[PDB]
Amino acid sequence: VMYYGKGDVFAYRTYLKPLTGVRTIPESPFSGRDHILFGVNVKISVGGTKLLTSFTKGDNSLVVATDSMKNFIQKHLASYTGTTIEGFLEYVATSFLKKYSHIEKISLIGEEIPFETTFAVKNGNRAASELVFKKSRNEYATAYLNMVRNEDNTLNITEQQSGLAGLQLIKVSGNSFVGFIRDEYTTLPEDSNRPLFVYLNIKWKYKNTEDSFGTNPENYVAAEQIRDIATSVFHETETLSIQHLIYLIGRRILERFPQLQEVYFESQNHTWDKIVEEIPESEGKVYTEPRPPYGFQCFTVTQE
Amino acid sequence: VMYYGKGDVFAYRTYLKPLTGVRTIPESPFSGRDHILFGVNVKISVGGTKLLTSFTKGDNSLVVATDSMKNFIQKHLASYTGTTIEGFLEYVATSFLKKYSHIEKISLIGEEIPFETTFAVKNGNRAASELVFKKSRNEYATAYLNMVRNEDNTLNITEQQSGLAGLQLIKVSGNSFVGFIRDEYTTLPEDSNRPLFVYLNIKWKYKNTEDSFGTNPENYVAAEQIRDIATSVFHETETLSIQHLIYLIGRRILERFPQLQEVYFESQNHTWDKIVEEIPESEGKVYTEPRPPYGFQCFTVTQE
Amino acid sequence: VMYYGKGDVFAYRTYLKPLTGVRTIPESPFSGRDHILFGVNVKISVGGTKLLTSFTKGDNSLVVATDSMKNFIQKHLASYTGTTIEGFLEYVATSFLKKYSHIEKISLIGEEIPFETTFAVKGNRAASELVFKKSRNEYATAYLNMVRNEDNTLNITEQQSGLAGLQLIKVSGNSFVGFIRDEYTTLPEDSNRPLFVYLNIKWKYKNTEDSFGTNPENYVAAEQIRDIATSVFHETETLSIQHLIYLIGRRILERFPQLQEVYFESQNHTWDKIVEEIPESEGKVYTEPRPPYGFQCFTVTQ
Amino acid sequence: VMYYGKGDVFAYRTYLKPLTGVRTIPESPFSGRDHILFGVNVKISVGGTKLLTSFTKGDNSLVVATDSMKNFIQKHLASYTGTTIEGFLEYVATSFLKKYSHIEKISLIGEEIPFETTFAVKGNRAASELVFKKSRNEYATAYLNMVRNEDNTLNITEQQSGLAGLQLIKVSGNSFVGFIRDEYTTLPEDSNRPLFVYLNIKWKYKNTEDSFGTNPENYVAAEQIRDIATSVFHETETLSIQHLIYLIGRRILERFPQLQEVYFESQNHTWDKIVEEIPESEGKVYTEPRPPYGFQCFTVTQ
Ligand SMILES: O=c1[nH]c(=O)c2nn[nH]c2[nH]1
Ligand SMILES: O=c1[nH]c(=O)c2nn[nH]c2[nH]1
Ligand SMILES: O=c1[nH]c(=O)c2nn[nH]c2[nH]1
Ligand SMILES: O=c1[nH]c(=O)c2nn[nH]c2[nH]1
Repeated sequence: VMYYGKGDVFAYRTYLKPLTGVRTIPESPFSGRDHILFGVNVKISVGGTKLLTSFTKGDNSLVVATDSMKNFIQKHLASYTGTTIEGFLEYVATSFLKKYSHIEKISLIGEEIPFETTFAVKNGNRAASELVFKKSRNEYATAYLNMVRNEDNTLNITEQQSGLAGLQLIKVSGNSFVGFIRDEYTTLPEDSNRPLFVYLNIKWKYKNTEDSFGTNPENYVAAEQIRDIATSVFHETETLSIQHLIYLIGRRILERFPQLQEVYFESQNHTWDKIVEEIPESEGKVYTEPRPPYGFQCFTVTQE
Repeated sequence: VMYYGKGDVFAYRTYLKPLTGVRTIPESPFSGRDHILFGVNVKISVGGTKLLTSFTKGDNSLVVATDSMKNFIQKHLASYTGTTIEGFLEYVATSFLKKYSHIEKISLIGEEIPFETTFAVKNGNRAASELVFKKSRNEYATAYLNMVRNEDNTLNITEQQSGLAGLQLIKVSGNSFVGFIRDEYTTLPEDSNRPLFVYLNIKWKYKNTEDSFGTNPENYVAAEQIRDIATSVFHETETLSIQHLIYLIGRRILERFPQLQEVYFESQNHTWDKIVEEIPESEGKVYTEPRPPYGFQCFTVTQE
Repeated sequence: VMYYGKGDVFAYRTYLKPLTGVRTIPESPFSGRDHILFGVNVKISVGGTKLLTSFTKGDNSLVVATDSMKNFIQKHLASYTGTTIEGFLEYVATSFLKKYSHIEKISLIGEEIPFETTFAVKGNRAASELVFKKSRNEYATAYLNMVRNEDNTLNITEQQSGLAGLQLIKVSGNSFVGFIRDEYTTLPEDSNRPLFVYLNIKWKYKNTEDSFGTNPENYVAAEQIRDIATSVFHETETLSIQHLIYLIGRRILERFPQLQEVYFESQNHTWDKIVEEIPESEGKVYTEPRPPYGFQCFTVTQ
Repeated sequence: VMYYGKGDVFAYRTYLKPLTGVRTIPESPFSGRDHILFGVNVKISVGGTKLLTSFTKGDNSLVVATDSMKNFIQKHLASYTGTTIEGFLEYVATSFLKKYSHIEKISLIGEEIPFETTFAVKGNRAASELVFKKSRNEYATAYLNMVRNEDNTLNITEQQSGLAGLQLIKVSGNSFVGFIRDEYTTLPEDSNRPLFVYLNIKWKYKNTEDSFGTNPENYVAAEQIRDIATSVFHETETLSIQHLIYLIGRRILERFPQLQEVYFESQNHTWDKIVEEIPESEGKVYTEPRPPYGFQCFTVTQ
């Protein structure tokens, strides 16, 4: 292994070209992105056999300073004329390999820094502000791209993946976990109605990488729409386990987006412990935080 | 000083009585709370001279175990028939002093664990789910209460405060910071148009503590409404500093809510560093995260 | 309330004047600080009635920029000729009030950023004078409040030193029994628990000048306080955290008669026991509890 | 991809069999572990084609509950008769595959929860056998993957030990010069910087059984790796982080010929210099940089 790079390259751009012309799905009102504020946290990794002596000999002649990579990324956000994080990464990657001919491979991660709208009164009505936004620490979109330089100096994308990270959903009823193995290691009671709390990280891969860029936006798959599929399927489903749930979410995603090749889930179980089961004259209960150990699932659904 | 207690007492209640009948303000659509899910993180502190020997002699005869306080809090959330965190704290406090006659003082903090609604398709339309909610790590409501037992065994509230914590707002334009002291310690340039980014913690105190409880809900001041005042005033104001902004927010709060005695602000400055000032054929710019040192302000506005 | 300031002012200085000549105590090997690397995280807050219109009118005429406060602190760390965080806070506070006549009050917090020695071979193995390890464990703290009086004199109104983030577990020799059992009590009595405490310990001096280090025989080092706490924890068959922190405070006040008080903020993080008995062993297995934690706050006075 | 499991399985055992008889090296005083307190945080992941219908149909018939995996790990820590996290992972993995015939693959991570000795007076000052300090600094790690073959035999396919979270700063004797200067370069060359690195160091054995501790002469302790890194950092006039980690890896492989490779994940956290020159002193003042950090990933092979 031989790579080096720069992480936590925060970059905030105002007035990026808006994303419009997307194709809708029943589960989601998503219709585009205004891009008054477009925030991204980028990580860049680069490799190439010509870098060996920077490790073995202390020779920095072919070292692009990691600080310079930060400058590169931030200056390219200013010149980017596209509309997606996925497209931004392609722009940075192609540009970097063109600039630095001794680099053979580049890997990029971009994570959305999401902002929400806020209310303001002006001119007699209350409406969403075009100026004031709220920083969100909830779920966020992600993108990943790897690009290589070939022997003939052409550049190729070798892997692309988009995602939604940090979605935390609790369904208060309509979930069971029963029928699992009861042996000398089992102390978990069967539960026919639990308040399932899942953390979800959902990643998708396109059949055609061009569709990830937003250039023909009707082919773009938006993290917002993926979120809304997840919440809809969770609601609709009498869940039998998290495994059961995430397969159903993945199937719905692939049905709604035939341009996707596969969808990958990282889920965690954070369901609360029950403290009070019955409340007089109420359907309510009281729960509390569990001990730290958490269940998790890793699972891919493919169009095949 | 002599106190002991329990922190991080998480408690989640389903189907609390809903909060309705509130009085509206222009800056906010807030009209109540459904309370399908009501989450609170409670901290309890207790004191009393009768506790001295638990420290000086190792005598636990009068020690309520901190673990038992956790049970007390969680069981009282199940029996609580009110509609606010402020009212819950009063219920816990009164109940605890009634149970434990050698305790002279109790202090409670309750912090909302907020959940947001999600979309689901069912029966032919998409609508907000009554079952699936999204855990939010953004701003949250707070409450504080201190209660004492007097010589005649009556109980009195000695301080009450409500709040909104963790509000993070960025206004992209329409802010200046100019005209400050320029001396041998000054390297900050004057800026006539900066993207001010503030973190805000806003706390209010009522003229009449009864108004905090929700029993006559038209007198309750909701953290949601306070949030919306903050965003509205930020939008409306050509800010001259954070100090300037927070005074204006506080004045608007006291004007909208004449039942409040005062409002207290803890603000922090997290404004980004500018990297690209001019983008061809655009009003956009690029910014990045600053170094760690952050400005802060602490400021009270009173009805007087 | 009306103040403003700057937080997370990190400042790292190399080769501060060494802290030497400290009175050593039985519990601790501490005898000074080399100060090859001196790291502090400073928070400054200032007030004055003349600041009112910066809030009420947007008038920045009398605003020292918080960014400039950052520069002030970092440049004063470069010119500081003393040997403690406590003395550094006094230097900053006096300098700031002397510079800015419209400021009536200043409050400072300084938190050590601690670095530990590491081994190098140079031959034989010894502590390096160049390579240090950044520690995210316990750290020293200092607090100072200073005011300008009506007669233009300056006065320290509050001073407090401390040790923060000490996390100690004693595997045996601790009990928690005899507490109230009623409808809300589910906790079992335990005659031998592995008490795990977090400790924040703060102390005040009878004479504020003893905090500065200028006469090092009267300086109380956070390193010595740590080693008193572990020594007392070891020696004591504890009956509660309450019981332990009282005895730690008594020992501190006995070792350091120049101190007026010691204040504790403790938390309980004791593990849940999962396996009570292991064939042919003294040992047991435990695991992390649910999040709710007990805490205690207590002052011992000289 | 199809697996599931349990993370943050904390398990604390008292009086594990001590690790003794380790080969000591010049760079490190390490000679074993008392194991009065042994803490590990375990993550388990399992797979098998027979798990498919638990996803596709909601059939829990063949689901070992993740909660039960937690119980499995904690109870096996109570019955473990060995002396390392690496050997504990092997015990859990073999036991789990022997118990659950429908599981084809298991992957384990174990992370040390480290505890440091403290002083007590008992008389004279000495290390306590009862009171320990929880450390949030560097910690040992272990990784193991085991599979069931077509012929029902079990095989370790992957094993890796490590040291995580080592944060080291060298105040002088580091340079970063000679790198590419073009339209995107603003970083100044620096012939004497206080290089601050975070290090995660991982190693693989030629023979997986040397990882278990069963013959302690062949065991490579994370404590020894730490002290090699600080020793090499001290000795080296570094020319980059790249240059440093290569030399640390070379030294590790020379000291431990039983190792097949060492892998590094490094990050740069060097401070920004604020004051270049201090009257009549060697010293300087620095402060924390903006968030973006450099990193390096590199493998050295025996
Ligand atoms: O949904 C669940 N899947 C699981 O595998 C599991 N194990 N314990 N609880 C669980 N819940
Ligand atoms: O709004 C601000 N207030 C301040 O006091 C300040 N100081 N630096 N920047 C600042 N911005
Ligand atoms: O030392 C303790 N003090 C307490 O007050 C307490 N309550 N539960 N456990 C406890 N342990
Ligand atoms: O050691 C370093 N290696 C690098 O690649 C680098 N880039 N900026 N600073 C650096 N320091």
